[PDB]
Amino acid sequence: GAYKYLEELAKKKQSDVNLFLSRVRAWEYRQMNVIHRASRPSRPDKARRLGYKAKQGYVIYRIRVRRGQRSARCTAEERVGRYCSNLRVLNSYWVNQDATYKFFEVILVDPSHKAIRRDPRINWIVNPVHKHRESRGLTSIGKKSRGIGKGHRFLRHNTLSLRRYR
Amino acid sequence: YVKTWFNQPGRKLRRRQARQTKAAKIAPRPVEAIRPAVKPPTIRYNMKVRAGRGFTLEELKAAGVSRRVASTIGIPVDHRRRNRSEESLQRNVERIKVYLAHLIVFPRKAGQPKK
Amino acid sequence: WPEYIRLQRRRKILNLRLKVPPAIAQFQKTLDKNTATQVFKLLNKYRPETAAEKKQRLVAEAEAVANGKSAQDVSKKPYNVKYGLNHVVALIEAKKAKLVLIASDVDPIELVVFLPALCKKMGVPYAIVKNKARLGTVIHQKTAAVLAVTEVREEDKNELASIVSAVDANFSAKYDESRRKWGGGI
Amino acid sequence: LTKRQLPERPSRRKGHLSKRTAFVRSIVREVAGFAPYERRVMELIRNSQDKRARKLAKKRLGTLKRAKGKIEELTSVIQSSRLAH
Amino acid sequence: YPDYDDFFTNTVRETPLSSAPEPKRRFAPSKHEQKRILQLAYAIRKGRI
Amino acid sequence: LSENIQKAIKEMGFETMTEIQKRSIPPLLAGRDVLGAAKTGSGKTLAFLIPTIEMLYALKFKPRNGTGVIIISPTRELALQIFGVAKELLKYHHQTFGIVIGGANRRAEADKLVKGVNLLVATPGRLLDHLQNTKGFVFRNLRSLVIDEADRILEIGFEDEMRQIMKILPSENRQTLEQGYVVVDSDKRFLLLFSFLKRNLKKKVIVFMSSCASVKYMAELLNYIDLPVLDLHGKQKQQRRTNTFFEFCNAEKGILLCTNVAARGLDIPAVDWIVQYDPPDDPRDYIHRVGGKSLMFLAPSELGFLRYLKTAKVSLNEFEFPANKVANVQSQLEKLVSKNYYLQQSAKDGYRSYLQAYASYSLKSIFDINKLDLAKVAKSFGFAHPPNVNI
Amino acid sequence: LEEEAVKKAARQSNKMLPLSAFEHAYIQRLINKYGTEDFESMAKDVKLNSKLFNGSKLKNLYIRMKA
RNA sequence: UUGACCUCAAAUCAGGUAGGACUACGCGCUGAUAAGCGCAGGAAAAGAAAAUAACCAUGAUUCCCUCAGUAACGUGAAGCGGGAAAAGCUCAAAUUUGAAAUCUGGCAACAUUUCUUUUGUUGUCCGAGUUGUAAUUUCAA
RNA sequence: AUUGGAUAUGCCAUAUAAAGCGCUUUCGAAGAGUCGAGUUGCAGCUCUAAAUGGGUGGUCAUCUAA
Repeated sequence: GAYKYLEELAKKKQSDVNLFLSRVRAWEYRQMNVIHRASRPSRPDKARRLGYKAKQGYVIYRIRVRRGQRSARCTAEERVGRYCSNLRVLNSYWVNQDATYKFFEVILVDPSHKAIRRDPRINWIVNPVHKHRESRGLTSIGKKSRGIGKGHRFLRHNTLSLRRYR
Repeated sequence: YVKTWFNQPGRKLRRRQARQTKAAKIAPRPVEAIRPAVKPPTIRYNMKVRAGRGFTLEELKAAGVSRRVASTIGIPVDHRRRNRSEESLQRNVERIKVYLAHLIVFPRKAGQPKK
Repeated sequence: WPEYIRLQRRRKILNLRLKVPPAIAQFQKTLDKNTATQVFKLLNKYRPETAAEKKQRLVAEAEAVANGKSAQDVSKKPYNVKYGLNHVVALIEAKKAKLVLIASDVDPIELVVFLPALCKKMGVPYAIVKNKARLGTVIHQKTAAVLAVTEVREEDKNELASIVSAVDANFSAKYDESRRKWGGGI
Repeated sequence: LTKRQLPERPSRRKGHLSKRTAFVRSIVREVAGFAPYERRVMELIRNSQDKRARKLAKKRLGTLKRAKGKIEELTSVIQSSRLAH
Repeated sequence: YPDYDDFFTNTVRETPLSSAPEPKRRFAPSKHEQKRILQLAYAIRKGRI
Repeated sequence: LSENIQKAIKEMGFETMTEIQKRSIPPLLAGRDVLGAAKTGSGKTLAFLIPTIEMLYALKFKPRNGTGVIIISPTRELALQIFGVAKELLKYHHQTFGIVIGGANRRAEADKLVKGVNLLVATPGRLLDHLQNTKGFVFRNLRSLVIDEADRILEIGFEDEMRQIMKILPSENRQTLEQGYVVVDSDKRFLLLFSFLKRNLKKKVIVFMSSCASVKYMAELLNYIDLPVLDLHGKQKQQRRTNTFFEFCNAEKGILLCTNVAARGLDIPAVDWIVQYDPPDDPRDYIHRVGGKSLMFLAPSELGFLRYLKTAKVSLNEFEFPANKVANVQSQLEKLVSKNYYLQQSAKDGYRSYLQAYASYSLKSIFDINKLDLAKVAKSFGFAHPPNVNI
Repeated sequence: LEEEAVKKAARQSNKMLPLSAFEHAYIQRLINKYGTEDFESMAKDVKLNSKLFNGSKLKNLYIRMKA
């Protein structure tokens, strides 16, 4: 399909084509609001890979963040999640940057929509345990931030364990 | 900041109850599935044998149980462990082949459309 | 002026005042008026069946089966234009397509920016036509991105060999240096 | 003990390029062009400032393994552009 | 601002690219329709269509 | 011999052992190593595998006991002739028996060897990738590594492979064992044949191909384009193959389609026309097979064989025919190869092997795979864009 | 528990499949054109193998044809 | 003049949705663990290896005992072993191309209920969707 | 009275279908401003990859992240 070509093209981020669209879209993204809704994902492959199916209930937002100390991508998950109080966050990826702003998008899912609720691949997020996932550090970059992985890299002693018989 | 063990007689019984409530549903079939015999990996314990996680994909093929009909009849599978030597493989076929010899699966009614 | 219009004329002009790379430069030089009226005349026979009247022929197919008759034994292999971006990339890589049509207004331009390069490599004659919606009208859609003829019947093969020769001779034979130099900066 | 030869895991074949992926990269290598340091290197690999060329890739990429892979990457471009142009 | 280096796509590749063989479901009646017909045909016997 | 192998041999159509087989089957069944030196078509295929299949059967080996034997073959045309009899003999047996040749899927041929194939018919190149590169392919449970065509394997160019590869595998406690020309283009290769097969419809015609699959595809298209003919290979079934050669030789007029590998040793009758639609690979055997008329379509970029036969003191004449008389029916051959699912799968698996014969061409300077035209060699077969073949 | 697990699998043991009206006639049309043995060439039949069935699948129905 | 499409708006439009309280226990944020801020459930976090090991190898996660006050540098682990419980998997990336096979919604019938309060099926008309909704597959392949 | 998973049995089903495993002369796609290096308090800033590659451990072993 087209997503094979669109993954390898999205990696050559500094080349002439990927740089020309960077200057152009950073212009349009900057005159828009700080948080403004998309209608299509700018990167329709990265969004497709990170979970976004193109059906009703999947909402793409995009938000600039000031550079220069919580990780910027994490706050783009939180600030959009405080602007949409109903939508459930799935992911948030990088689409553009400049000398003063990083641009991201976010994949958001309506838990009340009776199209998410009838679909058994995304029905895990209707459950109430997933309320404000981006708050609890429970998502793609909130897991990497807090060192939740598998590896030697990444009160349990501070209490004395006084058994009955000792 | 302590860890007091006054519930220790109670977790024993709660585990005992919830191990009997597990058996209520599974009344004719065991409360836990058969685990293989795998040798511990250190120089210290490599002469011991103990239960592991599950039967490999070629311990199970060699015994006649496919990977799909495996977890129905209560046989754990380990898609990670591999049989490096025959002895690791011949010991665990005789875990399955005794288990299949001692197990009786109740049959079921099918859904063939008629007429 | 409203809050958004003064953007709507400025992103029109910043595509002009900047340096367009040669990959994107060819996406404004476009197939003309004339030769873009016969391509869609050939395609207007090979439209996909409208989803309402595919069902209409399916209830007329499923009523005779409920009595004993059939038509599957005598059903000849269908025809239509082939659309969708992911289905047409695989129709070019397999050298099955014979005329690829690229819209000139896909909003993220990376979606089709590899197609005039892929059509040049796989030897599939190509042309960039206007108005993605114009393709969308062909296949009963809102916005199409690309189309492709892979097989017309024996009726229009002689027409197709002529209309492609208009596509190379006007798009590919011309436009040969504007695709090889930067654009914009007007 | 009586050791077996095991077959290979089907996951150890990650890192092997197919013929379809290598055709994807070759197309997108040119249609995306060259970055605003990789234009600089192609000039220095053309007029043979080789020790100067390898000095920049190490400073920009970080590691010789990458700084050697580009050489091998970009030198294939010029030796194929002399037959195109 | 150089010209366009079409060092690779200059020529034409003559072969197809994907080598997996043509499946059999492109040479027979569309078996998705044949399932779809039987849903409509069944619906006539129940008298809903 | 065992009754299960004898009844299969009875079904195979072989009862009387060859004279060379009379001096070999007695010693080979007893385990005596024999330095085989026999002529082409002298029963070297059936006799050598007869005691080898029983030797593993006497061991009563299951599929997991490893590769208990090996039969080295020097050519892809010979390997399909070797594994074909192997697939016909051990049908009443239990273990696995397959082939490993050059120019195949090196991961769908290794995946066959991870389970454990008893009689793995091998090429001199792919077997060197088994013992060294592939992991999980155990050959250390073997009994005999049979070898064939010592004079041909040494001339293949891999004369250092047979000694290097044998240094790793198990050896101890195991025994070892006037011409007619038609200068045609790459495009109108079978176009002259399709015209000749229609013009000479009432004469004794024998058409030779360089691959078993080459006969297994053009014979189906001939019968689909209303031009029936008999094949001397069939579906690798020796029952009909024995009847086909009996019927074709008894027939005074007809078209005989056969591979040159199986044609060696068969009773070649007086054919009015003898055709080789593909180039020959054996330089000495094909010249000796001539001694009606015989003419083979010579390729445009393959005049080396004409320069080789002339250097071999053999006459050659180019009997011509006007190009306007050549039928331009290569448009319906692009529609038939597009519609039929089985004719295409033969025309894709026919051109796949018929290109590897140009890869394993013994005449390296004359027939070069990298010096021919890839485009026109498909429009003769019927495919517009030549199919995706792994080299 | 042995008895309940054998008599239940004694009446629920027969898995013969009678063909449909079409499935009977589809094989019926095929078998009257080439006979009852040469199933392997029916994957090369152009018209009556309109479903492009296997060489094996036709024998699967042929067992279901008789029994 | 007219018509699509993109973008942006407006509506006491149709139907929904978010705040706030408890905070013993959970997870984050900064922080002299305390305080402050944020966010859930009956548990939560964790989770089916980009893990250990150097063996005749182990095999998601959690928890207890031990390793052990040990290695390492007053602070202070982890592998192994012994227990409790054990359940696995789902997408992206290959063309359904002999047929968008997918789904929300409006209306109407048929049911159905912890329930006249609930939850669905079928018919039908837009609409979403080819910038990709289903079938297939997740490397154990 | 509401409710559980079952057992037998009645009616429906639509199966022109779907699934397990042999057998392969065929193919086998794998997540980036991420990894990584430099550098300030796992974050910030500068720079920016590859396909038997990449990661962590002793030429080997073991894993398959974004």
